[PDB]
Amino acid sequence: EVLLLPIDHQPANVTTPTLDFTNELTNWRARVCELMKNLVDNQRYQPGW
Amino acid sequence: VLLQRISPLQIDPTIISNTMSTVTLSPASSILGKLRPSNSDFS
Amino acid sequence: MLLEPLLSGDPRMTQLAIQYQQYNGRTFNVIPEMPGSVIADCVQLTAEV
Repeated sequence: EVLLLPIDHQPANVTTPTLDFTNELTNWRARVCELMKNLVDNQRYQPGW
Repeated sequence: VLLQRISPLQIDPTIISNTMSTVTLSPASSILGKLRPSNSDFS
Repeated sequence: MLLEPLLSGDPRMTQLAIQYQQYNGRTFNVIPEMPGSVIADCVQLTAEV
């Protein structure tokens, strides 16, 4: 009776906050952007700029 | 195509250009040239 | 440009503030207070009537 999904699911309501950090996709986007800020913060790893 | 013709979500790529509002190379314009928001093909 | 730079994101939970950061993590924020409004005051009064 069950259907395997690679994403966690929650009950469907409409007024979720746009900046919800409890779902794994928006949390994933936020952590990738934070790591690229850490990668670009000092100039090393990018000289010649 | 069946998942297209049902879904409430419409994929509308001008949200990226509206958040950028951009215009050597700049990193704000390089991601626009890389993502190509004029392309409407999300198969 | 009457609050056009506020509608590029979520208009529900809006807030206005600013900060800057030195090298050693030291952050200096400025959160200006929201002063009163007369248009919102009269809208709430008309809503009460």
